[PDB]
Amino acid sequence: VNVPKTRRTFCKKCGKHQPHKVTQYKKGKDSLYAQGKRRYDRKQSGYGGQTKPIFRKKAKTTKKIVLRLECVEPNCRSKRMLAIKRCKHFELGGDKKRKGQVIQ
Amino acid sequence: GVAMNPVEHPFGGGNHQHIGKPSTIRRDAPAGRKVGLIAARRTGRLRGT
Amino acid sequence: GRGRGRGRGRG
Amino acid sequence: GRVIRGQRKGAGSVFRAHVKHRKGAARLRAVDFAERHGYIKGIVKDIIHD
RNA sequence: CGCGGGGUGGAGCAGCCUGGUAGCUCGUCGGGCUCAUAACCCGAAGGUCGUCGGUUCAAAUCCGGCCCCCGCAA
RNA sequence: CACAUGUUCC
RNA sequence: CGCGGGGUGGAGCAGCCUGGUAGCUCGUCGGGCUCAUAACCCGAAGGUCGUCGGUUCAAAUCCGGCCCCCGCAACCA
RNA sequence: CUCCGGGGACAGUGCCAGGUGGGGAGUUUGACUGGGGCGGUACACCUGUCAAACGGUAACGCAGGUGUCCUAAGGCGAGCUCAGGGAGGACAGAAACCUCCCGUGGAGCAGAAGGGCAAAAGCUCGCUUGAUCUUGAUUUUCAGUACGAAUACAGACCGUGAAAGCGGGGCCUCACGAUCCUUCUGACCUUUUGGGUUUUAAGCAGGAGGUGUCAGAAAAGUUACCACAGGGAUAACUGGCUUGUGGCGGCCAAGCGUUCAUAGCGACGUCGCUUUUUGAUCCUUCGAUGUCGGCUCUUCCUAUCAUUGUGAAGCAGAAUUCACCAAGCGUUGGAUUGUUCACCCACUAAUAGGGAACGUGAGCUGGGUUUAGACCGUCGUGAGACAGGUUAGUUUUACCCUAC
RNA sequence: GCGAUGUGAUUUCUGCCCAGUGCUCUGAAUGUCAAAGUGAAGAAAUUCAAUGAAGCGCGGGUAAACGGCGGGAGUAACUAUGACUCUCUUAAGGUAGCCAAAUGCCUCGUCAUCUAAUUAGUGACGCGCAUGAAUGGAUGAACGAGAUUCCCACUGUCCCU
RNA sequence: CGGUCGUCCGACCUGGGUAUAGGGGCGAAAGACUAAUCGAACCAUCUAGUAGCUGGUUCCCUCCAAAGUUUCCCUCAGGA
Ligand SMILES: [Zn+2]
Repeated sequence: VNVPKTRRTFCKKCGKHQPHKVTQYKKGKDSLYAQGKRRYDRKQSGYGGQTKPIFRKKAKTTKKIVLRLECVEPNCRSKRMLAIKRCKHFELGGDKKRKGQVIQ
Repeated sequence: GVAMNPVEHPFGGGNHQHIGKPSTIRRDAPAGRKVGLIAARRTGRLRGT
Repeated sequence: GRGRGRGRGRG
Repeated sequence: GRVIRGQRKGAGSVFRAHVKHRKGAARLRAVDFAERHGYIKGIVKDIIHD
């Protein structure tokens, strides 16, 4: 799908529609000192081999695309997540199409 | 080792008298496996020097 | 395979 | 799971050398003042099969 | 009768999935070189893509029913 | 660096 | 998933670096040479330098975002 | 002043870290299945049918589609009517473009199918992001539990239109995911421990990273050296049902048969029989009914090979066919192959077809299938596999009852 | 000499292939890397950056290492086969030998012999499903309580008891 | 056990002593032998190991009285 880099939508902190800068959400780095990671590392330490299951049966080939909103107001700077139905194609503000021109 | 049984030799077993694996073996191999041509730099009929 | 026959034994 | 023939030769008690009728250890003469500076004369008594 | 696969200048080939331009080896034909053949040089043609239908802006390209051949299922 | 070969009669 | 390094004339690589420079080989065509296919020399065409944004008097070059490829190292929904 | 020499701050040892590591250890090798395996997903959805006019309703039933795609193919507003056909006009023809008429949809709506739609839900423009945030209730599968999808609402902030209104995605029926863990976002929020500050970490709420075996284990094979609990719920054999297949027999008669359809044949259809063939099913048997042949022996059937009694030929004699009664009596010796089957030699009156748990292993044999040892060919990295060949491979018991 | 292998006397040979999986060799030219140590930011935990061995990635050797070693067509003057030629492909496309074999489905392959009659045996033919060279090929004097075919003699195996 | 068989001067047979002990030994190699037990010996213990799988489950009378159907589960001989 194609989505624009700007979108005027509702803001949680402001309480009304304001324009928002639009980009895709990315998974951050896993913290080494998280509670489950510290629990996993202490459990994985010592003998016994792999203690927790490892997922291998990868079935689906797509992801739910998430937009990372951005309040353009200089004093708001509110961020929130927005979900869109799954699609293999994704791009930001590209090739706004016409309606029936001469293609080649 | 081919005529031997597979429990007592790594070359034994099978319906035909064959090795089934490369006879040349590294010398990093452990005991009970380092069997055959140990660390062969050149394995074949020697021609010349 | 269906079998061999029987070398029974003491039992 | 069975221990191969090559591994069984290290424990001995079967594959040890048969040294019952062997005449002894074939060594050279031990070093002393004679070897280091001069020489010593030795006689060949007999020649035997090992 | 079933599944996987191919058919294309005369013999073999590429080019399709990502359609916008059909190329090449041998071969046929004409001329030159030779007294003549061969070899070599110059020039030109030959490809409805197996059939039907749909699609896309257009079908060799994507899809479905059907003919032949290679070996397979029983 | 290639120049292979063209049935018999006088 | 991370690191490293690469995307360039019709094809390949150079130039990137210490920013002003887009060159060479094969290939297309033309001319000269050969008995001629070849060989040899010159000239003409042949690049948004993978894409976008920012920096700079000046980047294909410096940085970030996106696509693809190779190597290695990984893997608790 | 080191016993002599030779090495020497290097071997080597202890502890960590990385590589390698079926040598060794543990474990796994999904489910449905007209046995199992193989092939497929009927394992998660949706459309028409099955489906017997509420609804629901099965099979590895039939025809199909799906794990998407869309910054618009979403939301309003405005303006038009499509497919097709006819008639005309230089290029222009069957169609390139213009004009007129008919045109209930025969077009199109993102797609397979169904429903629905004409001043629109279709085509073209204008503006926008209701594809935004937050409580609840209900429907759909349902246990009336979830997830997903949807339906009416409520509070905001909006878009659009002059406005009534419509919109919180796609005209509807489908396109998706629990716990735990991780990541992001939201707060003048809570704890971080005896108190205070700041990192950090743990909390609340809302999204995402997936389990397709789709209410969600982390998972390769072989055993012919195999083992256990079981299963006739489930296969190989006999017996049962069926006769698709095989074999056998009638009707019609178009014709062959020199002239003649039925002396003898006989196309196209059509009606039947059989369990001496193979298929189909799993009803009986897996706390065992000894799984092929050959030898020997008893009896039975006729769909009659020979012999007997008879009829008809396109039967001069002779010979040979066809038809009826007819199972009384006979149906051989051998080469090859384990063979069933099959072919050949010879004789004969003829050398017909079969059943009795595909008669018959406490009657015989062990040649072959079908253990464990081996050889060869193909396949597999491998252990090993082969309705692929070759070789050697323990055939137990009556003295019980019945029958003779 | 010891240890680990493969084949299996004598004679005659031991064809080609390192593309794959193994084995082995070179390397600061280095693409990667853990611990430890070094430097920097931070109040510190912590984070970042360079360095960082072996092993791979790269480049050679090895098949008496595991193993493997093609297909589609036309072509001499009767026709056929067809030396020969064209062409696609891989690392090589099976060379010397051998064969219906313990290896061949078709198959009880075809020919000759053995028989009155042979799916048996022997000798040849090779388009060989799927033969083939130390995963050894061919050969086979002597020998084998190894597996088959035929002949003389011999006999109750049998006629037929 | 009988007849018939292979070998019988050397890789021959055999007594006693001794050494190798179980995931071990040993094997001219058959998954063979290891005290009638070998594809992992025997004894004791964990152990009364587990079994969705077979078998069995003990006196009388009276009253009431079924289901093999929905959904889910690596669920199909079983459970909720
Ligand atoms: Zn805001």
